[PDB]
Amino acid sequence: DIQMTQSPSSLSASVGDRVTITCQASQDINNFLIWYQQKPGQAPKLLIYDASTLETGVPSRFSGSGSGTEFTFTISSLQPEDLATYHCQQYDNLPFTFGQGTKLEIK
Amino acid sequence: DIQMTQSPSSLSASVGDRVTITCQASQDINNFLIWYQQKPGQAPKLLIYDASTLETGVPSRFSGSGSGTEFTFTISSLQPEDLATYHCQQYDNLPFTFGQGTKLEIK
Repeated sequence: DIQMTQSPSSLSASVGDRVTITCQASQDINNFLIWYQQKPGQAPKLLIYDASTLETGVPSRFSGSGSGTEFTFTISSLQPEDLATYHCQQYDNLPFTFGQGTKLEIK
Repeated sequence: DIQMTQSPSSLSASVGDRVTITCQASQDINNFLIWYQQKPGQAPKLLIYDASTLETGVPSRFSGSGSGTEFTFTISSLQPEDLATYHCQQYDNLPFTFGQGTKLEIK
C-alpha cells in the first residue's frame, strides 16, 4: 500500500507566475503518476500521466517531472482559470492512492 | 483511446432505497474499472477498484459488478451522506478516462 504526500496544501500567486507543487510516494513508483485538476464545482480532469505526459488538449503551460519517489507539477504561467485543487495519484499499485491536494488561488 | 458512458446523469431517491448506476466502456476493459465518489466541496475518494473490490473502510452498502464493457455500481441503502457525484474510470489503457458522472441526491 502506497502513501502519497503533497506539498504545499495551498498557495496564492499572481497571473503569469511560475508555480510549482510537489508529490512524494512512500516507495519507488517509477513514472506511474497522474496529476488531476479539480476546479470549484467541476468534475476531476486528468492533466498528466506517466509523470510527464501531457494529455491531449490540456494547456501546454502545465508540465510534470520526476521518476521514482519525488515528483513535481509546474505551471509556467499562472492563469485565472487555474483556480483549482490539484491532486497527484500513483497507479503503480492498486488501490490507486491520492496526495492530499494543493489548493491554488490567483491573487 | 477508451470512452466511458455513464447513466443516469442524476437521480433523487429516499434514504433506505436501493440505488443503481451504470457505466459502459467503448471497448472490452475486463474488470479494470474504478468507481469514485465526490461529495460537495470534497476531494475525490476511491470507493471500488477491479470493478468489484470494495476499498478498505469504504461503507459496505456500496458494491460494484460487471466485467468487459458493462458495469454497475449499487448502494443497497441510500444514506444522507451519499449526497455526491459518482464517476467511473477505466484503467485498462492510458490515459485513464472518466464517465460523465452521476449526481445523486436524497429526497
